[PDB]
Parts: sequence; structure tokens; C-alpha cells
Amino acid sequence: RIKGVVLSYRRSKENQHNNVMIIKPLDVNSREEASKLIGRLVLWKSPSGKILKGKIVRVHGTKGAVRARFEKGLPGQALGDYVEIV
Amino acid sequence: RFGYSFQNFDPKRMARASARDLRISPKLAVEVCRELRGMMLNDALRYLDDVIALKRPVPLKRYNDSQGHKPGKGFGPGRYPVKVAKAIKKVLLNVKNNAVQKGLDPDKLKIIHIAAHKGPVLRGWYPRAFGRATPFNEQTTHIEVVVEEIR
Amino acid sequence: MRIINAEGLILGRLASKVAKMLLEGEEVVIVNAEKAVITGNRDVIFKKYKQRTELRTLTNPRRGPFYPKRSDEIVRRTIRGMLPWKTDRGRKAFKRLKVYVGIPKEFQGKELETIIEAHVSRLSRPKYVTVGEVAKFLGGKF
Amino acid sequence: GKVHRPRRGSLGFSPRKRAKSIVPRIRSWPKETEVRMLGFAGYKAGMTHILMIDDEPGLTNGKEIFMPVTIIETPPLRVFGIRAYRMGYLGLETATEVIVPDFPLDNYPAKERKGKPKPKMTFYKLLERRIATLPKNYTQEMFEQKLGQLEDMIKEGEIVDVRAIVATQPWVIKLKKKPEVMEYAIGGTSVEEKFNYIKEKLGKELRVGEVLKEGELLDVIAVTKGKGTQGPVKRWGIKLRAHKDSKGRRKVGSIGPWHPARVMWTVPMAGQMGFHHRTELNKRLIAIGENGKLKLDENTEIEITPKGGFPHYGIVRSDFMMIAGSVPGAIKRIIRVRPAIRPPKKKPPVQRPQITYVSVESKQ
RNA sequence: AAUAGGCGGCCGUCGAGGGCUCGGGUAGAAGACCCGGU
RNA sequence: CGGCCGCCGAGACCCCGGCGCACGGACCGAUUGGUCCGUGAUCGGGUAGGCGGGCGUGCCGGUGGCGUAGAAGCCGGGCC
RNA sequence: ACCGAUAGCGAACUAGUACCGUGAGGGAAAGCUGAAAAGCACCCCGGGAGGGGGGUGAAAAGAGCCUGAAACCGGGCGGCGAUAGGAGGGUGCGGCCCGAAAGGAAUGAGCCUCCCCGAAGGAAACCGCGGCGACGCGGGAGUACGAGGGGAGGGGACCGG
Repeated sequence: RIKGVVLSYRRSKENQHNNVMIIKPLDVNSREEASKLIGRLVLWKSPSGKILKGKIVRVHGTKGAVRARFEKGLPGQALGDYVEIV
Repeated sequence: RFGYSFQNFDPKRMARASARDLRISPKLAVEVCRELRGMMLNDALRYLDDVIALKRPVPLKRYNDSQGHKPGKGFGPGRYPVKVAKAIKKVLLNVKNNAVQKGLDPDKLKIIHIAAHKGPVLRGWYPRAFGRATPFNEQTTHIEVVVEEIR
Repeated sequence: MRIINAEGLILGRLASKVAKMLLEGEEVVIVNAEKAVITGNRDVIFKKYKQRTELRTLTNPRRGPFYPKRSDEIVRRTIRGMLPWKTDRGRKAFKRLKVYVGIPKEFQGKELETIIEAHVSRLSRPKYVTVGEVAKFLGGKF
Repeated sequence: GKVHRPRRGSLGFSPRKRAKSIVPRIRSWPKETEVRMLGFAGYKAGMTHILMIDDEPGLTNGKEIFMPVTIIETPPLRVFGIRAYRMGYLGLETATEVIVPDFPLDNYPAKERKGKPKPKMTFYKLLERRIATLPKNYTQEMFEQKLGQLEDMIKEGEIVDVRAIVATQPWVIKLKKKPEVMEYAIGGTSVEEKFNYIKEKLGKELRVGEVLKEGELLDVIAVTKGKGTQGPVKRWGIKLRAHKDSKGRRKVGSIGPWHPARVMWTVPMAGQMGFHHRTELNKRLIAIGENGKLKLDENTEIEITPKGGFPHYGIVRSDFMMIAGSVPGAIKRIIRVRPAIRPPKKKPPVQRPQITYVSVESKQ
């Protein structure tokens, strides 16, 4: 089970997509290492204890970031928060 | 006006009174009721006596334009609505009597609900310059109160 | 928390990474703010900072740009310039920053980090002026 | 520009607000080598005039001239505290302070009113009128132990400065009972010597004669007289509007141009006038008296108090200073004096001048 | 002064310290401020 | 300044499901209507303006009904 | 097949009335208790107006009287609330709160676990080679994954709003 940080939404300069989030896992710093996490689940724990579940589907950039698709989008208070992979 | 805005009135433990079409300021009535809310009946009566005697200002929180402050902490705008105090004191005496008649100890009566409303307006006119007649009206006030014997 | 020794680091290249970290959610403390360097000409750098200090609101001085003149405040404002200062997220990020000059008595014996991407060894020539000299010219305490 | 004139009033004294405290504060201190307390406090008594042989440089040197003087009464100060300052990140910080324990008061002017004996005052009873929460069960042993700790810190070297906390004694002159507490810096270049000076003077009385030198310059700090709300004509000295003006004459004409679309902070306006914190520099100390008397030629001594007493003030009974000129404040105001922080290159000699006449006629 | 400060003392986990009320102005448009109160 | 190598980025382009429209075809309903199938890369923004269908209100001729075991009206809420 | 009290004649009523202008002349507003007044007897308080008990009535519908909306004002309740900037809204979700009915649901909700197919699209580990370099090429492989479409088990009250 891996640990990660929420970076931002998938976005253009002025356009935002609320169903996809950029995640930076702790000790993954390349496409080669990030590609091993595709298909795994990502869990975000709400302050009240509710769990929001997404899945890793693609790698983002080349510095080890990944893209996560959430059926229920994160609330935006999760920006800079810490998520748990599997 | 006859009805009260209290929901769960209990005739066994509570007493109520009201006054209608009072010719006082509804704004100052609201301000005085805000302060009287939640106090014991004796404390409220002494409060009104002090206000009438000018020994104790009533703070203003909603209608306080161009009002000077008063000595001491918490002031802030304040004034002395003598007429409102007198009318509300009469209403409080009436509710005290109602409770006593029902058989409730007057020393344990707490003002659980007190409210003021704007009633009918009596229209009038005053003459002004350039042949213009202008409104000159009186705004009446309704007062409702219900007290409970606490334990 | 992470402590950075700003001795011999480019001001802008240090501030960029520090602001990125503050956004990512790390506590950052810059310990040697006065020893950061700014590349260019001494006279033009001093003139630019003097003009920044001279900026003010004509109608009321109590509202005009309070641009800094101390070393620590200069570094703090340089970092603040690279954050969404008008957003709650940016304000929270900026609140996670502390900047000091010299190593205070509470930070001795700790591991002082360094920014490799902002070291002065990159520069072809050492034609730079220190934030301490800039503050001294402006008339700050230190 | 067509016609040009200097601005009305000074922007260097803004905001023109009421003083923060009626007790004046001193932000800066003179740099001196002599180990002495830098300043003194007193109460304004009044004004008179003298005739003396001038000694400072000028055309009127060696000639008899008229000079007004302000007499301010200065009962001795009680040195009751010592405070130590270390260096902080942004400035000086208070490391610690220590005050002497309660002692009997031997200068309270008690009168045997019928019934009950004399009250038998003591310190910490006049002081509670100002502090209101003083140490309980405070003893000489713990006081000495605290003083020793302070000295130990001084030896270690974390103390960069030391100051003396003193209190006035209005009850001596029967002006009032509530004292006033201040702290004064000490001259010298060694914190240990300054601390030893303060320690030697702890709990004792200090007089003007032991600190100030006759004939030297001083700076006077006080709170000016209150005038209340005043219009711009009196507050900033603007010009009256033309006599044909039908919307008033004692007001500013235009309060700004179209752009900027706001009223600038530099436009004269009405507001508080007087009761401001002010400092006047280079006031000469003419003479220091004792017990309400002034010694002129070692053979005749005259009572400074004019016939009928000072207007709005009582009779001078304690030590007093005769300052040359005017000082800010009202009668009975607390006024502080410090050695001149900015004296001229050429200054009068440090000694009492030759006084030929002192005005003691009725001033009311 | 959002890094929203330092220090000595007093109290709390009945109670220090205050406000109104009283006699007056070193003050004052209301507030505020200062001295006195056996 | 002369070139190169990765990545990010639209309602554009590709794919899946759904709606309507245009044209042609087969069925049922006693007036303008209904169901289904086929083709559309060569259909789907829109001001002035042109055309088609539908929603809602008062009264009349018919038809089928509801209501003091509670009509119209009014405040809040569920579903299409 | 006219309107239904701002409509219909200006006037559903003490209406060509009240009222405006010296005059010729101009000209409103305003319908409804209940089947029956049975229109509140008596008691406490208040100077009185009224208030509170207690009665009448299927229902106060209480004469300020059928129904009683909106704007506005007072109180109670749920959420926010004194370092924060945009025409007061849009997309997505997270706190706190309400959730009987009309929506789904013990003939089983949120949720957890397991198996199969899968469009457009689509990695990496590992190994060999090319380029000064960022990197790329061939095998891995059209594999892992993928919108959506199906099946099985566990738990037992929430999902929609």
C-alpha cells in the first residue's frame, strides 16, 4: 500500500476537469516507475470519515505523477491533501 | 391581533398576556423586548423601573442611527424609551396576575417568550412648503408575552 | 519541516522552488536569507529596489504597497510573488513559511538543506549583489 | 505654477490625535559617559521672569537682559525597581526586573485628625494606586536572591542594558496621592557599573541636585494643553475665505481636484487640537532650588513662590527647577526632562549665570 | 505587526480585576481621559 | 540566432449509448395522427424574418366522471 | 358561446353622491359572520382601551367577522458568522442539518469480495541495438489497463432528493 499527495485537477490554463486528479506517489519519480501503478485504487478519506474511491488509469508528465479517475469527484479541499493507494 | 407566535404553550405550567394597538414606537419596543427576553419576571420589572427612572440605558443593536454612546462598558448606542418601558411594564404586571390566578409561584416565573409586532397605522397629514401635503402617521405596536414557572 | 540554507543561492530560483513546496504542503524555513544573491548590475538593482520602496498610495499612505527593506522580508515577499496570494489556498500556503537571517539559536545542530538548481556555481561570472547589501542600501535593520 | 506659497501646517506631526498616555514617554536617550540617571520628572508650577547678565555667545554678551522662566516643582523620586534588557531578533527585550519589598513611608504628611491616631502609611499602599497588584509575602531574602540572579545573568553576558524604575511622590508636596511610574536609562559604557549604581540607589530617594547640572541644556517632554475640536483655521492656519462668502469663512475652499477621485490625507481638516505629545529641545537650566527657596549671593535667599501663590497652583515646598523659556503642558502637568540629545556646537557654560533680579510679585 | 511581541506581579483551574452610582477638572460634542472618595 | 528530443493542452477528430430532423419503405387508426425499419463524412449555432408541432386560460354543443367519508383556492414536498 | 367587484354603465351600496373650480364645468372610493345572534353569562387584573380564565358554535367564522396569497415586519428553529473582493450565479464534490407520505428499498440500500466479455485508445519491468545528448528503435504486446455490458457470494438500512 503506497502513499500519495494530491497535486491538482486535470486542467488547462482556464479549464478544469472535476473527475480526474493528478496524484504524486511518495517514492515514484519517473514514468517507468509510475507505470507500475496503473489499475490500482486511490482512496481519499474525508474529515468525517467518508471514503472516496478512484482508479489510476494513466501516467501524467514525466516526473512520476499519475492520473486518477473518480466516480465522485474530490471536493477541492483535497488539494494538497494526502491519499492512500490501495 | 389575538393569536400568539408561541408553539407549545402549556396551560398547566405557563401564563400569557398581550397588548394590542399600543401607540408607541415599534422599533424601541423591539429593542426593549430583545433585552427583556430570557430574564425572570422580577428582574425584568426592575429593569423597566430603572429604564423609566433613567438609571440604566437600553442598548441599541438594530435601530441606532445618529445615537450617542453612554457611560460604561457595552455602550455603544443606548437610550431610555420611557413610554415603551411603561407599556411593557403594564403587560408584565398583567401576565404576572394571570400566572398568580392560575396558581403559579410568582418568584419562579421566567419570561420564556416575548415579542413585538407592527400593528395598524393611523394616517395623518402635515402641510409643507409649495402647497404639498405630506404623510404624518402613527405606527402602533402589538406586544405578546408568555412566562413559565421554572424548576 | 525542511530547513534551507540560503547562502550562495539565486534569489528567484530559490523562491520558485520554495513556493512550489509551500503549495505542495511542506513547512519550509529559510535560515540565511541575507546571504542570497541577485545577479545583474549593482546600480540598477539598487535603483529598482528603491523605486519599489518609493511606491505608495497618494491618498493614504496606510494603504500603499508596503514593499520590504529587510533581507528576510525581501525573501518572504519574493516567495509571495510566486503564489496565488488572492486565494485561500495561496494564503494557507504562504502561512507555512518562516524566513530568518543567520542561524537562530533554535536551529543549530539540524541538517540544513540546499537547492542544487539555484546554486551560484551555475553562473558564468560572479556578477551578483547580496540581499544583505540591498537591505543595507535601502536602510533596513539587517 | 502661478503664485506659490508654503503648505499650511506640518505633516511631520500626524496624526494629530490625543496622546496615548498622559504620562509622557521618551523614545530616545542621550549618549553619555558619566554614570548618572538620564533625566528627571516634575510638576509644572508656573512662570515668572528674571534679569541676568547674559553669558552665551551673541551681541548681548555681558549685558543685562530680560528672560522668562518656567518654575517646575521636583519632589525627590523614589528608586524602587531595576530592569534588564537583552537583545532580541527585532529589538531589545525585557529579560527580567526586580523591585524592593514594602517599607514604611517616612515622608507622608499625615495630620492627627480627631479620632484614631496618625494613619502610619507605608509603601506598596501609595504604589497600589498605580499598579493595583503588588507582590504578597515578599521578603528581603527572596529580593536579594532575585537581585543575585540578575547579577549572574549580567556576568554571563546576556544582558545588554539596564534601566532604573522610579516613582513620583506627589503626597510630599500634597498635590495628589496617586504616583506615576517611569523608567530611566543610565549613562556609562559598562552594564556592570550601571547595575551597581542602580543597586546602590535601590529603595532610596533621589534629588535633582544629585543628577542634573545647573546651566546645562535639556529637552523637555510633556503633553500639551488640550483645546478640544478645532476648525482648520486654528488647527492648520489656513486663510479665511472672502468676506462675501455666503457658505462660511472659517473653512477650506476646495478639498481636492477631480482626479484622484478621493480626498487626500494632506487636506487640512478639523479635529483634535492640543493634548499632543511634544518635545522641545535646548532649554537651559537656570537654577535648582531647595525647599522652595533660591540662594542668590550666599547672603540673601528668596522664596520662589510669588505673593498670593502661583495661579491655579499651590505653594512650592520642595526642590524645583527654573527652566529658561516655555514648556508644553498645563499647570500641574507631569513634565519630564532629559539631558540635551542635540545641543549646538557653541553652548552656554555649564554654571548658574549672574542673576540680578527675580520677579516674585503677584501673578494674578 | 496573522511570526497578532517581551517582562514583574495578581487571580482561576469562590474569585483577582472592573463598570454604574458620588465630589471635581491637568479633559471633553456623545464616548473617552485625569485627580479625590473618611 | 540555427536545429532537435519528450510532455501538456478544446464542445475540434475517433469510439460507445441516447434524442430529434431530412428523405425513401412497411404496417394500424373512420380528418392534420401513431409504430417500426433503412440511409446521413456529404443533417443538428443563429438576429430580422418564413414554416410545423405542442403547453396553458374563460365560455358553448356532446361524451365519461369526481365531491360534505370534503370541490375550487392557498403554503411546503415527491414523481413524470 | 357577454363581464363577474381594478371586470361590467361613472354608479351592484345613503352615485351623478362626497369632494374640486368664481364660472362654463369636472367627479371618486366603498359588496360577503353564522343554519340560527346562539353577537360571549360569570371570575381575576387594568384609569380606561383592553388582557387572561370560563362559555357558544360542526368550525371563531368574534362583528377590525367567507377564503386569507405576495411584498414588508417580530420571534423560534437548521447552516454560516469580525484576515477578506466581486452582477450575488454555473460545474464538481466535502462539512452540518431535515428526511412519515407521495421516489427506490428486508422479494434486500450505501457498502465489501470474487469471475467473464470489452470499442476508440493504450503502458512498464526485463533484454538487444542507434544517437554527443534530451532520447529513440525491435521483442515484451496490442499484454496490464480501458467506457460500458454480464454472473456469483457477504452484510443488513440506507441511497435518491
